[PDB]
Amino acid sequence: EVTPIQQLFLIKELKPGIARIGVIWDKNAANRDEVLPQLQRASAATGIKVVVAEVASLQEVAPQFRTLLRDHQVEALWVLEESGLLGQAAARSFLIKNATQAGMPVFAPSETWLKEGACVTWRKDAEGIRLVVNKAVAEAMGITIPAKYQDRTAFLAM
Repeated sequence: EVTPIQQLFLIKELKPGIARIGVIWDKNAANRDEVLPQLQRASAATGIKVVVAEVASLQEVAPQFRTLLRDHQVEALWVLEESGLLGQAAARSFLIKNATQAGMPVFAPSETWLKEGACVTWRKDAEGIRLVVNKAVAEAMGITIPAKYQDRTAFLAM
């Protein structure tokens, strides 16, 4: 497990120039009292503003996504876990498509997301962080890989 702060430092290098990022958060997910504060500490540390929109049901995903875009001009979408709503095909399909159509890469918690068009995910192993990337979408979006991961980046077989 890669910490939220570590994720956002990765994001800072992966998407050059990013200033504002949007999170869609499942109101039924565990660890809210841990994670949501960590996101605002990570915002301050990284220089990237993090705006969180919370959803409880699939019906709320579209309206809350539109809010992130309208009220905030976020530059990327970041999803931290997928235990409930964010592990459903309908939510992934909506969020990926809508983010891409707005020019926003999607930073996701699993390869499942990459298969459907998200750009980057990560894992932590005994040698530290490694990256998994959707090659086609990452190339089109202009994603950059930090040099230290040059040998620690896999492209997902589609």
